[PDB]
Amino acid sequence: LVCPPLRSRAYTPPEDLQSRLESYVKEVFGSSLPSNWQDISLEDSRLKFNLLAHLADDLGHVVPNSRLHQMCRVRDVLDFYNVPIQDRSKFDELSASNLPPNLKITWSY
Amino acid sequence: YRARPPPRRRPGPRWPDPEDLLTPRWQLGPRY
Amino acid sequence: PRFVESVDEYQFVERLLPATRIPDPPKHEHYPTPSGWQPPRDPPPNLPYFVRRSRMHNIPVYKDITHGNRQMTVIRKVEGDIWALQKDVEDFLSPLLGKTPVTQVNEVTGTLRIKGYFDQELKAWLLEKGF
Amino acid sequence: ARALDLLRGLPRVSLANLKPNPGSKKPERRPRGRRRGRKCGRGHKGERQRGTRPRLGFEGGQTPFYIRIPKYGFNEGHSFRRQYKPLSLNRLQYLIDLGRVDPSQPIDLTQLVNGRGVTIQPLKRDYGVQLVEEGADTFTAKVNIEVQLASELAIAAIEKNGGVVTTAFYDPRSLDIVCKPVPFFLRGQPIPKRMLPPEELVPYYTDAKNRGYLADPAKFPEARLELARKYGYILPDITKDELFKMLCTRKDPRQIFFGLAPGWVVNMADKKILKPTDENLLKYYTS
Amino acid sequence: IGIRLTLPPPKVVDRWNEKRAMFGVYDNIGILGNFEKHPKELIRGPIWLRGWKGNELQRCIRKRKMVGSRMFADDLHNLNKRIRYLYKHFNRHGKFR
Amino acid sequence: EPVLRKVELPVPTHRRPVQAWVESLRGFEQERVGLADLHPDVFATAPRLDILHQVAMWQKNFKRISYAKTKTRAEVRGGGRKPWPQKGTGRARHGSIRSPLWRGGGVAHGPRGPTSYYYMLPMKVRALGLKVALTVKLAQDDLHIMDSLELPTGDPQYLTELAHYRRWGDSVLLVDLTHEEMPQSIVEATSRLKTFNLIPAVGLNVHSMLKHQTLVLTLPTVAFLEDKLLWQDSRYRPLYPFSLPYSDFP
Ligand SMILES: [Mg+2]
Ligand SMILES: [Mg+2]
Ligand SMILES: [Mg+2]
Ligand SMILES: [Mg+2]
Ligand SMILES: [Mg+2]
Ligand SMILES: [Mg+2]
Ligand SMILES: [Mg+2]
Ligand SMILES: [Mg+2]
Repeated sequence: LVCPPLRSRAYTPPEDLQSRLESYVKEVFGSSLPSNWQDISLEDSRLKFNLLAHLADDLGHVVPNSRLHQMCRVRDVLDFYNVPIQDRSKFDELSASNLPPNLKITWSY
Repeated sequence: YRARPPPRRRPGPRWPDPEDLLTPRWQLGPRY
Repeated sequence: PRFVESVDEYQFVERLLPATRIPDPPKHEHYPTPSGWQPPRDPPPNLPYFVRRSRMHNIPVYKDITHGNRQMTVIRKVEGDIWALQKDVEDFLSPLLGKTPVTQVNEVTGTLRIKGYFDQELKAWLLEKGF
Repeated sequence: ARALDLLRGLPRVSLANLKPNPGSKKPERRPRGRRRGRKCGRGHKGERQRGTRPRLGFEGGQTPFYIRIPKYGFNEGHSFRRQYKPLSLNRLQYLIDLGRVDPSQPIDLTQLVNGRGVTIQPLKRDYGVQLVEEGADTFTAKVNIEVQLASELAIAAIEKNGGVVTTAFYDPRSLDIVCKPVPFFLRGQPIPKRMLPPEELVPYYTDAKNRGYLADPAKFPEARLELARKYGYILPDITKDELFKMLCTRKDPRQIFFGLAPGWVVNMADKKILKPTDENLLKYYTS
Repeated sequence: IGIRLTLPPPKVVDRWNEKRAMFGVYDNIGILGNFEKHPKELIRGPIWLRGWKGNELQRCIRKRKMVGSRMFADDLHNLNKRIRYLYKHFNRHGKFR
Repeated sequence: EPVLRKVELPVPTHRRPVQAWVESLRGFEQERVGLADLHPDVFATAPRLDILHQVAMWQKNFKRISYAKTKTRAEVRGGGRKPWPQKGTGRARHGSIRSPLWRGGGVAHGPRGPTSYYYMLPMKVRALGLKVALTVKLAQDDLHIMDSLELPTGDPQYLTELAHYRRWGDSVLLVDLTHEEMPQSIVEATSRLKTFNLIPAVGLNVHSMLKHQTLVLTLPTVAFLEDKLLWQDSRYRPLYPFSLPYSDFP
């Protein structure tokens, strides 16, 4: 019917993301009964789904099919998001780099 | 593309024409 | 000709027919079972690796002869860190031969290749560890 | 794992990224060039390259080795010699521990070959399977094993634990249906009646010591007593246990299965079992 | 001269058509099709080879025994001379004897 | 609401299953609706590119049957007589015409009729080839899973934009269990186009999914081939072809 503009694969983690996701972890789990919440596990699929589903549509970054099975505990999800990811062509990033004047690279497309 | 239909064996027995010579005789026999 | 039918005899036909899956063996009250059989311990031991059993729930240690003189023994399905396993068997078989083994490993297939038959030694070694 | 976390970063696999295990497919070496091309590994001059060498085992007119040796009766009538596959009671103890064949029911060559204990090649003229004395220790089967051949130690070990041993001869086409009946059940013909043993194995299958199915039951207590007297072990009268009836379940001659009998046609699709119900047909199948 | 002065026309390679897109399909009908059929009866070809391998002799003897009665006289005559020349060739000519 | 699948087969104690997202085609923006844990031994096998080499090119080869042929000096017409006397003339000794030397003569070592490169691999190797095929897809995030292949619009335009909006790839496969239950909407789309091909679960093979840049399954299909390949893993010894009946296996 209508195709909205595509979402850019590039994504950078905003500040205080730990506070944002932690506020939602307490929303899913009444309240977080045990301390040391970083070691909390996600054996159930409903808990893992509602957790990862809110993270994606709220931030704008989806966990691939190859990594969610590795995201066993919550701290792994914290390490997967605090690291950034980028999306630009090699020509774009090389031109963005501080190349010297003598060097030049073209793009014949 | 829609794939061609899956090859399946003939449902029910296979009774050849007895008055048809290219059909071998062991089908006409009682053992078949 | 005539023919009369019966169906009560059908139970003998299914006792006669074979199966298509290996049944999980009975839980014997006494272990080790006769014929030197011993199922794997449960839960497994937390390690960098693990060795699974075969279709018949046996140990995947096998022998092989090649060139008429290559008198070796192999293991098939090492899972995880093979370097930890091959180091253990190297230290285990070292004092028997007086020298460190010079065996070969293939972490792609997860296999080992050890000179000399030590299957009876490796079987008892893997059983007492609980693989 | 350490294997999968590499592939997610590594590029996608396709036909261009495809390669076999190095060392499997060695490269073909054709005789074209300087190295092979000159003579292609056939020699300088002679029958070696001309292709007119003699047959295999030729000594250049001298008598070959295979004619100077005299003939002797090594393998004559090998297509009719007596053959049977071994079976060790060690394996029987092993297979029941695995649970593929149940000791609660009578063990049989059908239950055995349905368990894939040992292969059998009836067209390779093996009329059954024998028991093997190797495995006398660590044996508590208590099974009613059906066999063709049997050793003295195997019978003593089985009877000591309370089991039952019995010989039962099968013909070639009567055995291949026994070891594998279901394809004949895809044919629809009636299962054939067994025959008596041949004109030389009848003294064996009629003797009581070897547990012959033609021998009397009255003589088996005597043979059991002598084995207990021989190998020094108590003789457990198996009449006490609740499953004594199961242990004595045996098939008469001219019958394959304890349930089925000759003439009984069986069907699986729209499962039905049929009789002839003719006096001429019925009275022969009993014969 | 063997080479050609002018180039040939650029042959268009259609990597997405009915055959190449549906290539390799229905090869595992036995593995995950409850073994109702074998992949050997799938292939379209002569009747003297449907799921079977053979050398020059093996394919020829299978041909004359199966369809030789339907073959032509000239083709059948050349077939007998072929196997007769190849029978003696493999048996008498070559290395390894 | 979410759609969860829990594996019905048993799993090893020392290998946990692997979760995977689930999608659909009712809406456009709809993504990540439902999960499905998967058996590790079939979805986490080693890479084994040598296995893919054999089984993929195997189905390239065994279906091939040649038709090339060259007439030998006996088959080419003529060449029965001797053209000239052995020592009568200066010309080189030649027994007849149509030899490999003469023009138009028969070939000495050439193609011989329709050959057959047919050879069957072990069922366990071919099965394991299927086990490892969709495994590497899971590592590379190439495959996808969804509930059913229904869409209201049903045209190639919506299907194409849906693909490279989720960034699947150029070439895709569609899988279903049987040949009858495919909706008429999705099948009419795939028939018009060529890239986003469609096949049933019975016709699933490694070469198509390796040729196509991505893969798609349905939850009934995921349980189907899982039951088959795990049954191949815990398989019993084959005494006879599986076409004949069994006790538990149909
Ligand atoms: Mg070997
Ligand atoms: Mg010489
Ligand atoms: Mg010369
Ligand atoms: Mg000569
Ligand atoms: Mg001629
Ligand atoms: Mg002439
Ligand atoms: Mg001549
Ligand atoms: Mg020509």
